[PDB]
Amino acid sequence: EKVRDALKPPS
Amino acid sequence: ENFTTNLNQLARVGGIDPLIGREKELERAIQVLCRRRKNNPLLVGESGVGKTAIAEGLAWRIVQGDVPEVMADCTIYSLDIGSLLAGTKYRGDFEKRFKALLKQLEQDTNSILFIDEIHTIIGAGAASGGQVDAANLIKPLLSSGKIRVIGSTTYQEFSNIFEKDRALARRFQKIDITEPSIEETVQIINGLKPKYEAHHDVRYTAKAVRAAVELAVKYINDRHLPDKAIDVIDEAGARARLMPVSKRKKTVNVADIESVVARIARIPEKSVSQSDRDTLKNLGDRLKMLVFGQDKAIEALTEAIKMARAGLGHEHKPVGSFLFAGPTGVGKTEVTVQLSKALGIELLRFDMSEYMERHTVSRLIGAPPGYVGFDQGGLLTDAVIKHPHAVLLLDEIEKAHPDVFNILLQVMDNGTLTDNNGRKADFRNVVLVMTTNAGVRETERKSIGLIHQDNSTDAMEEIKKIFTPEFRNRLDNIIWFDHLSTDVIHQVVDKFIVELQVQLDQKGVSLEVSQEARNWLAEKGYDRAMGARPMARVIQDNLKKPLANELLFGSLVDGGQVTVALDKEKNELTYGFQSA
Ligand SMILES: Nc1ncnc2c1ncn2[C@@H]1O[C@H](COP(=O)(O)OP(=O)(O)OP(O)(O)=S)[C@@H](O)[C@H]1O
Ligand SMILES: Nc1ncnc2c1ncn2[C@@H]1O[C@H](COP(=O)(O)OP(=O)(O)OP(O)(O)=S)[C@@H](O)[C@H]1O
Ligand SMILES: [Mg+2]
Ligand SMILES: [Mg+2]
Repeated sequence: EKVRDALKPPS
Repeated sequence: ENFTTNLNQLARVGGIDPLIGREKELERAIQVLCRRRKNNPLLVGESGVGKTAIAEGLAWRIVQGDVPEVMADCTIYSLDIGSLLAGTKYRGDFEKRFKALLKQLEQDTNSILFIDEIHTIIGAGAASGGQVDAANLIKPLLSSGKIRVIGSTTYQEFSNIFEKDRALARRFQKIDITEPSIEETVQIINGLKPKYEAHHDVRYTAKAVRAAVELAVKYINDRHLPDKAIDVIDEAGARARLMPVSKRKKTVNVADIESVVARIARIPEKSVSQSDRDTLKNLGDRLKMLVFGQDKAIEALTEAIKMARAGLGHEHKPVGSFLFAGPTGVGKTEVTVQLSKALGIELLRFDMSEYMERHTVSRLIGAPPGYVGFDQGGLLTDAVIKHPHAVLLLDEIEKAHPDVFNILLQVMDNGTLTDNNGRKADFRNVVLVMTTNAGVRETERKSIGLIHQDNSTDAMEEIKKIFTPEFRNRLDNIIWFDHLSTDVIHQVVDKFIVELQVQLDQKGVSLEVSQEARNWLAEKGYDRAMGARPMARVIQDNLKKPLANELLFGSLVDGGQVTVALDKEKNELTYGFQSA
């Protein structure tokens, strides 16, 4: 259930 | 770009080892490269077979020119997936990098993309928002067929990840790659040999390569033949290279490779040393000074061990499988325990009274059904894997559920017990001893008559009732243990007294027992039906009990020099204590 998340900035 | 890697350029400078054989595999890939539909080939096989080498080997053949004229000029690129994701911090960076690469390939129409572990791209670039997977970007071009790619996957994969998305699987053409034969492997090693010889500055003998392939497949069962043999060859050169002199051995010969396989497989090496040769020679007398009587059991145990080390042994069965039955108080267990000590190997014990239920037996091979925890290992398999050379004692085997026998049946006949995780345990070097008390009641039973009959045969019938014919057929010997004789008991008394002396030595106490007193203990404590266990009780009441009082409060608190003697008139011992 616990999953890591990778984000990305717009620019 | 930096992400892509031109395999052809790498081969031109010797960065790819040459390919040997697998011509049919290359032909199947090349035939698939030129087919109008399902142009993409997929190399599927077990780990360490050569699937990755074939893709790189193809580029090696192309530069050499020993390929079809159609493929005379076909550049093969290798994708570094890690580099693709290195700087994909900002949105659209992954798409720009991946789309820029695909556009480059379609323009040429000769360039082909080799992507190892093709299953990995099924989830790349799934950070957030657009969630444009790498497979999604490549799928349009692959459907049209403008771009050709080459994949590699294991049998574990291609079923849980790649086959989930039928879009990719339909385009790719599966190719089954299987480990080569033993004869083929020798050809491969000979071809790769000059590169390994130069790195280690040694010359491998022709016989050595045959031994490496034959020995490794025989004993190293956790890996496949191509890499497994090469590992032995690579390590063999390094061993000679690290000798104290610059180069003690400039070439590798037979019986040298055996040493490498022994370390990798943790099996006793051949060419037994004087240290272990004398140990095996004296292993019949060293045990006879600790276990008295039951000489037939010691010889059966030591002969099976001597046979295995000598080289005459069962191909797939263990060194020996024995069933030790008989009355209580006899050295059925003790002889097994002392055997491991004499040999200097780990003793694996398993009280089978704790494996009466069916679920308990499963623990040996694997964890309970759908166990949430990660510790899904087996108790028997792990111990054997941790100690392939050991004495696998299973005391009170009769108590254990019948299912345990079904496990031992495949062990005694095949020597390998695969676990739930697929790991194969090797029992070829583990002595398998099982002690049973079945029929013990008959041994102590007294007949209704003037003469007490033997009753040993009756006990054997009970043993046959529990142990089916199949199990008894796979047992090297079913050693019955004879009752302890009076002469033996006198020897046993010395053993217990010696143990007492060791306990006393830790307290600075020295004990001397007259021979007359020893016979008194033997006569009082000798029970044929109950064996040697009563003797220990006799020593407790007569020797340990008075000493204990003196040790706690008396002359033996910090002293010693105890002297025991029996007066014939009262047939009672006489304990003499010296304060010292
Ligand atoms: N001519 C050859 N024929 C067969 N195997 C070879 C040959 N040359 C090298 N190899 C072996 O093949 C290895 C290359 O990896 P592969 O055996 O293709 O497995 P792999 O691609 O690493 O497997 P995964 O990780 O399960 S996809 C080399 O390091 C050798 O062990
Ligand atoms: N032949 C022997 N020589 C010396 N001590 C012995 C001998 N046989 C048994 N003993 C001693 O007797 C005790 C128990 O011996 P074990 O071999 O462990 O008994 P066992 O065969 O497991 O008994 P059961 O009743 O059959 S389960 C220990 O103190 C042993 O050292
Ligand atoms: Mg590989
Ligand atoms: Mg026992």
